[PDB]
Amino acid sequence: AKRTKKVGITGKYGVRYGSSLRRQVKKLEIQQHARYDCSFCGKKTVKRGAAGIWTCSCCKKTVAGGAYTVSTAAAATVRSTIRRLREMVEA
Amino acid sequence: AQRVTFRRRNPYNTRSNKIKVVKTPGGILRAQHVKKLATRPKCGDCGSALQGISTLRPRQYATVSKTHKTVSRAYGGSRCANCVKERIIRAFLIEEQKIVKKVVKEQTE
Amino acid sequence: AKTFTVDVSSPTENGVFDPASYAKYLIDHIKVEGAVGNLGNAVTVTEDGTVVTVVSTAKFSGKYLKYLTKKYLKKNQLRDWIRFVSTKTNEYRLAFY
Amino acid sequence: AREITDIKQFLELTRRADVKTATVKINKKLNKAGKPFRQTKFKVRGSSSLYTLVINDAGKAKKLIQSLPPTLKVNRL
Amino acid sequence: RAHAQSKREGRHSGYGKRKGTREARLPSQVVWIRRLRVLRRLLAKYRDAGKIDKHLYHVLYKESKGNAFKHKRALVEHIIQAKADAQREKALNEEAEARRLKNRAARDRRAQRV
RNA sequence: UUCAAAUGAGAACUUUGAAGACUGAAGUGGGGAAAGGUUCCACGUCAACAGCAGUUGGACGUGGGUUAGUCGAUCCUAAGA
RNA sequence: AUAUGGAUUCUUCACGGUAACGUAACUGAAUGUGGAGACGUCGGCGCGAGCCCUGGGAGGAGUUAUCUUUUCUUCUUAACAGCUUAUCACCCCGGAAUUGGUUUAUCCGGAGAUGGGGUCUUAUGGCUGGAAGAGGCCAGCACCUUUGCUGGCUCCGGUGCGCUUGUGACGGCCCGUGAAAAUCCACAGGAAGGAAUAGUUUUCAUGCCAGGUCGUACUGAUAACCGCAGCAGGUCUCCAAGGUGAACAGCCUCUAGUUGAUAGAAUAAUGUAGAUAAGGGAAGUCGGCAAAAUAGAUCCGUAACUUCGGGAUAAGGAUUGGCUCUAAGGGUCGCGAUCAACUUAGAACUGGUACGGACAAGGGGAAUCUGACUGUCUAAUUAAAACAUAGCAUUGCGAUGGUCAGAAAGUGAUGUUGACGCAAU
Ligand SMILES: [K+]
Ligand SMILES: [Mg+2]
Ligand SMILES: [Mg+2]
Ligand SMILES: [Mg+2]
Ligand SMILES: [Mg+2]
Ligand SMILES: [Mg+2]
Ligand SMILES: [Mg+2]
Ligand SMILES: [Mg+2]
Ligand SMILES: [Mg+2]
Ligand SMILES: [Mg+2]
Ligand SMILES: [Mg+2]
Ligand SMILES: [Mg+2]
Ligand SMILES: [Mg+2]
Ligand SMILES: [Mg+2]
Ligand SMILES: [Mg+2]
Ligand SMILES: [Mg+2]
Ligand SMILES: [Mg+2]
Ligand SMILES: [Mg+2]
Ligand SMILES: [Mg+2]
Ligand SMILES: [Mg+2]
Ligand SMILES: [Mg+2]
Ligand SMILES: [Mg+2]
Ligand SMILES: [Mg+2]
Ligand SMILES: [Mg+2]
Ligand SMILES: [Mg+2]
Ligand SMILES: [Mg+2]
Ligand SMILES: [Mg+2]
Ligand SMILES: [Mg+2]
Ligand SMILES: [Mg+2]
Ligand SMILES: [Mg+2]
Ligand SMILES: [Mg+2]
Ligand SMILES: [Mg+2]
Ligand SMILES: [Mg+2]
Ligand SMILES: [Mg+2]
Ligand SMILES: [Zn+2]
Ligand SMILES: [Zn+2]
Repeated sequence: AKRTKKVGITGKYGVRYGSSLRRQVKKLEIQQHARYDCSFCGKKTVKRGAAGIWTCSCCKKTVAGGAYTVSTAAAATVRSTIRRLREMVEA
Repeated sequence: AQRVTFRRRNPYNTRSNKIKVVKTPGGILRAQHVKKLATRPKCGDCGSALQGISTLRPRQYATVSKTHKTVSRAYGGSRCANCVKERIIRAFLIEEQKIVKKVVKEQTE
Repeated sequence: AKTFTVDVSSPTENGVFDPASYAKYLIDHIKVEGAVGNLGNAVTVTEDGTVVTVVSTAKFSGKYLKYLTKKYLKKNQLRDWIRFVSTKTNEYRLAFY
Repeated sequence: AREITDIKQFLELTRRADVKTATVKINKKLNKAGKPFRQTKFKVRGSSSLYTLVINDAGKAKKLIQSLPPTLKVNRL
Repeated sequence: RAHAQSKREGRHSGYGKRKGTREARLPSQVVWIRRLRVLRRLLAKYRDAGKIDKHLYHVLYKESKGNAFKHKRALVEHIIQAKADAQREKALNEEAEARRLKNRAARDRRAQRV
């Protein structure tokens, strides 16, 4: 059965701190506790250690990432920018 | 029931003051201080516990024969079997690729 | 089958004891399967004048025998002069003093 | 304390020439059938260890008692 | 000891003799662990003895992880009912097959002998 | 709290016995750390001290007592000096 | 320090296993690398130990008008050693969808599952040695002493959401990810040293010697410490039995300890502490201050409002003892046999309608002001609306810097820092 309508994981906080702050926290807690696809072994086994460290329970590979998600949009954009600059440099 | 006392002057429940209640041939309950448990030696490549290696406190390894501390293989009680095998395969394949790269460089010039 | 012997010679020869009544009390009061009196082919109490023998196939113990003997001595005001004492395993006697 | 089961090796132990004392202990055990067999423990005092040989046969025990060297301080009981 | 024997017989257990909650007296998690463990061990026993196959075992394993089974008796009657249903449906299959083939044999004989 | 005995010049208070109670194992139990420093124990012993008492005492007088390769310190480094 | 034995070597520095790895050994300098030391907290689950509970038996004791195969009590096994013993982990075979395995907790598998067969760590347990000769419990004796004997028995089980504790595999949490070093081992490497009327090996066994110095008594607190004292104050920690009960609550008890607080006699007023009270029910009072009422558990039922999480035990009802029964909920072995513990539900009967019978244990509701909340402070007259807080915003600063130290410095904090930072509001 669905136990809460909207609070989800932030039902641990009860009525405290304000609904907006609980919602903002909820989004990033879901992100930081999710399992992500490992780019090395292809399994959905990447979980966060401390903020910015994302380790695969299978293949034991750890990658530096965002505080609450494996890859920030800024990092993806930087990866694309560096790829473009490198391709221009090498060709 | 019989109650026990610490046998050392340390009265605090620290990591080095752990006790077990044992019954003696006198029929009485007595605390016996227990040493901290040993940690298994671990692979230097993957961190897993090394198979076939005795697990002792650090200085106890000076009091046991070589057989308890090693495994008859290329990295013994240092690296696990799978990590050693990966080292073998990587070394061989990378050396072969080095030869291939050298000849490709020589034949592309 | 287990055998339990009780040497009553000392109180008998000192005079204040009766082995026949002790054996009769044992037969009357030994319980079998909770019920008293049905020592049917499982418990035999026999008398020799100096040694009372109890041979048992049912549940029976030296502790139970001592319990019954102490009960008999208390009923007959015989304690403070007669002690039920084990000399060897399942061989007891009535020490008189 | 160490237990030994080889009779020849126990004899070598009694002859080790650092062993100066032994003790022959008699037990009254039951080997799971209720009859009281007689066990014999021969304990030779080595310098670092006490070696015990257990024989459950009184015949072999008497044979070894005879076979002990006459310089050993046998210490019956 | 006398009070313990009385409690074993079922006395001194009414609502006026209870002061902790039902969970405090016996955790529902403990009850659930006991029940799920007996169900899992019965399913393993049946699969290993061949009374059920591994596919029905997997279905029943998921169902037993779900509540879906009040006790070992409920699981056993469910398995018996499933096996009896399979028996009845296979019997009907065989009966229909036999009737079809026999009618077709009669028809073929009539045709080829006309 | 009580009864009796013993000791004593002297006993509500000492000792032994009996009885009645309590702490009720998060103790009024058994050990320790800091601190104290002999208070520990025995013998003798009551002027002072124990806000009554005292033959008793953590008192007074005189003595006895603390045994380690393995328990600690000692060694290591911590914040720091 | 050392000499034998063992091992090793004519293929000099061992063999066996496909492998995981095994072993009594089985060369190994510099140098390098790795491991151990070495690490949070909480939650459930598994296992162990000790304790608790309990059956049979072998003793001792208690009760015995009556009853009670009964009540109490002893029945124990150290460090160390050998063999053996795990979860996890790993190896070989094999190739998996009808996806399977599987935990209480949903993870795992073509990056090789399930399955079959193996390897390993030895927490831990078992057996044996230690070691019954010890300790325990008894009996029969002798007894002007030291006191001495003489014997017997010290056995075999069961149970668990039990308590305490150790541990394992996990899982939750973090803008928190939860010491260091001494020290010990291993590996890589291959310097060097190495055999045949013989060389090699004190990581195998046995053997020899030594281990200094200081502390060590006792209390550890309603009398050994501090508080002017033999002060109702304060002062860190370990062990922890039975019953009731959710319970380390309260109440009673076992082991152990204590019975110490100046006493005796009376029972006026006024007190201090504890209680009760007809009828009324806050009229008392600044004010319901104080007290009372409520209270456990089971079942029913639960409003406004709301940040949808709560409010909530809202409110408001009912029931509860004892006894005799009924039903359901398990293990193991081959439907049957056997073994085992509590929890739940129901029914009849029963009584001065009592029954969470002592103990223990919410009063509730409608609103306003105020501070969001948890938290913090005036030790010794103020606990609050004060402070803090998360959130919001502003400010400075790119290191030859901001802010702030220092008498000065070839001096410092932030800073093991770098704007998602530091500093100031
Ligand atoms: K090994
Ligand atoms: Mg090994
Ligand atoms: Mg509970
Ligand atoms: Mg639950
Ligand atoms: Mg007295
Ligand atoms: Mg009290
Ligand atoms: Mg009491
Ligand atoms: Mg004294
Ligand atoms: Mg005075
Ligand atoms: Mg005086
Ligand atoms: Mg005098
Ligand atoms: Mg003195
Ligand atoms: Mg030490
Ligand atoms: Mg060899
Ligand atoms: Mg497998
Ligand atoms: Mg604890
Ligand atoms: Mg001491
Ligand atoms: Mg002390
Ligand atoms: Mg104390
Ligand atoms: Mg003082
Ligand atoms: Mg209970
Ligand atoms: Mg009134
Ligand atoms: Mg009234
Ligand atoms: Mg009214
Ligand atoms: Mg008024
Ligand atoms: Mg008025
Ligand atoms: Mg007014
Ligand atoms: Mg009030
Ligand atoms: Mg209510
Ligand atoms: Mg309300
Ligand atoms: Mg506030
Ligand atoms: Mg104040
Ligand atoms: Mg105040
Ligand atoms: Mg404020
Ligand atoms: Zn991966
Ligand atoms: Zn590895």
